[PDB]
Amino acid sequence: AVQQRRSSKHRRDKRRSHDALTAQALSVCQKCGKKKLFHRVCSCGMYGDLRVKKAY
Amino acid sequence: NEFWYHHSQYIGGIKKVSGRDMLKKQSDKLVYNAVKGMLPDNRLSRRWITKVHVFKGDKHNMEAQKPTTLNWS
Amino acid sequence: SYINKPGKTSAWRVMTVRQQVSAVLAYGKIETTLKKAKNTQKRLDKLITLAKVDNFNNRRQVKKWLLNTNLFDVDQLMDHLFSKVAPKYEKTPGGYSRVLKLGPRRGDATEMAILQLTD
Amino acid sequence: MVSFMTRLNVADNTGAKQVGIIKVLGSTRKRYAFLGDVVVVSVKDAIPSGMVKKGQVLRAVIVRTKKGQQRKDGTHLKFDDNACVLIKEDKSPRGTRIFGPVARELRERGYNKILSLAVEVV
Amino acid sequence: KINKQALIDLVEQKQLKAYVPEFSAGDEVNVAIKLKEKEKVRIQNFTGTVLRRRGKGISETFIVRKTTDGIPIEKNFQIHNPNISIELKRRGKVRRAYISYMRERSGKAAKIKER
Amino acid sequence: MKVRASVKPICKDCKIIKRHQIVRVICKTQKHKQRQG
Amino acid sequence: MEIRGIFGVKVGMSQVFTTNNERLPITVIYCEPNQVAGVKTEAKDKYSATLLSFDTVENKKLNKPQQGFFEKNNLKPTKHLQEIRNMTGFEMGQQITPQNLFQVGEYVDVSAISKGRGFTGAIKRWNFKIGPLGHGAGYPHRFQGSVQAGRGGASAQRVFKGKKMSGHYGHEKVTVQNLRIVGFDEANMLVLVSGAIAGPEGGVVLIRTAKKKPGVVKPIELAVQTEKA
RNA sequence: ACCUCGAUGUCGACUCAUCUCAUCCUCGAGCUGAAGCAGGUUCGAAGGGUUCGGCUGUUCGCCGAUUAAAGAGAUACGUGAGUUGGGUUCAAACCGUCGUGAGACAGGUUGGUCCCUAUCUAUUGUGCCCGUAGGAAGAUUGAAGAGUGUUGCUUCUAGUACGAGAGGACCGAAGCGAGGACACCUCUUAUGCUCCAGUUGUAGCGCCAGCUGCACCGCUGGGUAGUAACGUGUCUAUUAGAUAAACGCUGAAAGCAUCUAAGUGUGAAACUAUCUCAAAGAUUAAUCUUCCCAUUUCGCAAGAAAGUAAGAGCCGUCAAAGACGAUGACGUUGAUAGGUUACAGGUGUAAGCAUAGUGAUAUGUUGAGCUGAGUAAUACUAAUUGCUCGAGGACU
RNA sequence: AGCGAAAUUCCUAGUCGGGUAAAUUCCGUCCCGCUUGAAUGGUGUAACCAUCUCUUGACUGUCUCGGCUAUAGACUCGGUG
Repeated sequence: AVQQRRSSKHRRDKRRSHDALTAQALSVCQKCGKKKLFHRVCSCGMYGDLRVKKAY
Repeated sequence: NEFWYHHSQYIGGIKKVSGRDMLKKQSDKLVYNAVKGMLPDNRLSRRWITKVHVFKGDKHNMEAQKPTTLNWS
Repeated sequence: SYINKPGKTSAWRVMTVRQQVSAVLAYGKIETTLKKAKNTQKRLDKLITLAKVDNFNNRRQVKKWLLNTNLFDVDQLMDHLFSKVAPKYEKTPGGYSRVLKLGPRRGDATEMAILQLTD
Repeated sequence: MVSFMTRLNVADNTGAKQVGIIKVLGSTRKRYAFLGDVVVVSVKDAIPSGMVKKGQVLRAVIVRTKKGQQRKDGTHLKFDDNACVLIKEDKSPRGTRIFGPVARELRERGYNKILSLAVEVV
Repeated sequence: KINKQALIDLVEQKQLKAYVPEFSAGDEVNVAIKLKEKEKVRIQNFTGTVLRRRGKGISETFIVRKTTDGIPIEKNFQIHNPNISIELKRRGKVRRAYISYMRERSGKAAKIKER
Repeated sequence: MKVRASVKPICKDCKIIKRHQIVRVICKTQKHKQRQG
Repeated sequence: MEIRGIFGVKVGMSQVFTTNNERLPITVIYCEPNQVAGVKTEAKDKYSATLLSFDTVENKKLNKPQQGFFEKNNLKPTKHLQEIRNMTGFEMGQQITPQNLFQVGEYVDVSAISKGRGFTGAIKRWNFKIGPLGHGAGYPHRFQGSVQAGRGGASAQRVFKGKKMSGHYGHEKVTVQNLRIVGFDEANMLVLVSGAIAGPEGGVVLIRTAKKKPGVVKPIELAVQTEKA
């Protein structure tokens, strides 16, 4: 439908208080120092030191 | 004469309880609602009513709080 | 609504899966979507464990599952798989390919993955 | 499964071709013509050489179900057609000699005459 | 945590029959029904062509197509049904587990068998 | 049993009572037993 | 009281032949021997219930607080713990079996968790009915209809609470009353339950002594075949 | 002619049904000019249920066909931000009539007439945060309660009671169980478009066998786990308390009778329940237990700094969850999941190798070929070397 | 003359048969004619209406009774919004 009365600006801010994403993971890479994500590849090209990607 | 009649937002189970039936299941909400019947709808209404700790026995859980032993308060 | 972009239809999905498995057989590794990468790994493992016989029967059967690409066509991918890809990894019970998770996409932040062939 | 006005077959010497369900009698609002229950049907096509003609409302006992139901016995209760016997307003059909398999679930309400009027019981 | 998904057949093995085949449906089988009649206890056979071959244990069903008194009957008979004896009679030349070209034949004829 | 707004002797012996705040006439014969008097 | 409870994991649905040469719909549930973590009285923790611990597994992913709970109640590490409501039996540290809790074919009540379907509307939850849609059906084609209760303040000016609107279907515990027990198998610690009981291929099942037909028993046990190859 | 025309969307239907019970039934008895087998009235009773269609368009109104029951009404003569315009009647036209006419009939008919991205609230589930009253950790007495809370059929009983006599059973027991709610995919099926097996070709893999992109899954058949009914399985009933209508016993008033007035009772699906339950955001923020520490030291105590030494979470193979998050099994330590063996289950004796059939096709290769969802073993792979939340018992 | 409740007629849900299991809507016919009725035509129209009133069959999910498979999606993530 459509709204009768406008949702407030502060009501909008309070409603949008839970649109943000959830927390993420952190992982230490032993060979190439970086705080990457869990079961992801770092910018150094390695998932947990398996050289599986290029430099970029 | 005085039964106890209640109807929340739920429908189809309108609660009508006799005096002897109240003694079988629950008795604290009796005095709870009786006292809250003298409380205006405000911020501390349901906060004022919790100060009326309704018990069916002579003891209470707040004996460690130094209760004033008296009668008819 | 009515007629518009078809999208990911079942026929299109299976054709894309065939194209991706042919691409991972030709180029070796493929950077694609994680859900597509895992299906491609599954099909590649099935093809590797099917091609250990190296007979015309598997040629005809896999003929319905490979789609030609830039480098390799269907019957050249046949010989490629039957010669080097399948026998190289048959020494182990499974694990003919590995999928690893990558970062998101620039414009659409799509979680991607990389699929490689290994023992 | 047979439902309201789901035309079903007649397999006895009655003089009618097709019968359509009008209601189900027995318990309250059965709404499904299963084996073991007598139903009321209407005839929209009937030869004038029998004792029943077009336009009348008769009764039938369904004895064969094409899709059928999962019978408690162990084998899926299944026939080759949704077949019934157009009865003469009782447990017995209008035919003097009954041909074809007869439902074994009819015993919950009777209908023993359909079985006893035939040499075999399937 | 731990899963087995093998007890599905185990519940059925306590009284599983030893026949329990897995073949190409389309054969001709006769199944007998022991009618414990008051007089002349009867063994009423129920013969017909197989149509579908399904079953995950004691639920190994198969459809038998008979015709009695001009009325046909396709019964989804269970192999392990008590008071039911099941035997396999004819193994015809069949390339499927669901055929219908055997159902469009006429009388006074015969079918070829597998070579 | 019944419903009325006044109860009077109906039969030869139809006594008038006040049962559950309801004035009634009840006879030794079960016929003449009304309510709501 | 009369409430005797057993737990298990449903490995799916099957079939088997019961007495009188009749087949019954069979849900197959594996049962692990239980051990009671507590008997809570109406004056102990204010509730009458029996907390049983089952599914003995490795302690790598368990709670050390739960481990000590087991120890001070003389138990072993278990994956699952559950309180049956309205009971005072099952003395602490007892390995219970369904043989002493039920009969082979007695009437019981079985609770089970439905297969997860996510947020499925009330039409598939409460099994509404739809009439004929011939000669036009409007812009939509599926809806549960009206919840009208007053417009303005005349009768309700609201929607009656408990209205059957779109929600969650599946993964909701359901109790079927007075169903007979098909078969036990203490060699493999397995149970067969009659009817079409809830549970995915991996769901859980609780069996309790019936409260309307506790002692009523009729045979649906395993039926020997009169013709075995 | 009023709150309402600087509008207050209505007829009817489908669905959702709820409610008061001046009751249809069930449940219960009285009264009975009730002969019995069954019951006429009455109330208690909202607790549940309380027909399908052809036809005026439609439930309803005619007719046919149903059970113990197919309710007395409101919810804007319920419904329309859930649906429809069905006909009067739209924009057009006809038919009989009228008006010389625009046109009209408290006349009939066809063409043909309804928007909603839900802000809150009402409401169904899942959430983040915090409190969750030491962290974590399991479970609930409970606060506002709702749903099944409906119930028949068959047989014996028994030709005995009741009538008198034909008549003639409820009563007692048993099974089947119909709406409603509940769920399952086990049998069956529909599907299963990552399975197999046939199929007409375009067009091809240079060609042909085999198939290929495609042709409504290209066609349709069976079909993995399946999902759902096209199917299965349940239950209501009964009951405890107190009552109602009802029947009362002593028994007064009224020295006697006599349900209430003091005593002594039953009684219904009606109230709580009894069949099913669980919720402390119940801020009424709760109780118990457990692992941990409480290591001398610092908010209108977060027991400060060593804020774990205990636990959980992040994330992945995934679903057991699930709108999405969350939640949960397993995490190189492993069967938690993917792939391999066997394959479960299913398709259904692949193909050529040579022959038979002249040929479609088949045969030693064959229950092999295969299984996408799935199964027991299988590190072969994935789940990380990993990181985060995370205690000194708050306040009494 | 002819006509009929006929797109039509308060009485009228006309009536008879048929259609329809079921018929006020429909056909033929008798016709309670505010009101038929003769080129505002009475009136059958074989053929047919991109209109209609009703019945029905091969045939189908329109339905008794809906269900699964794939999706553009919606739910989620990202860009604009």
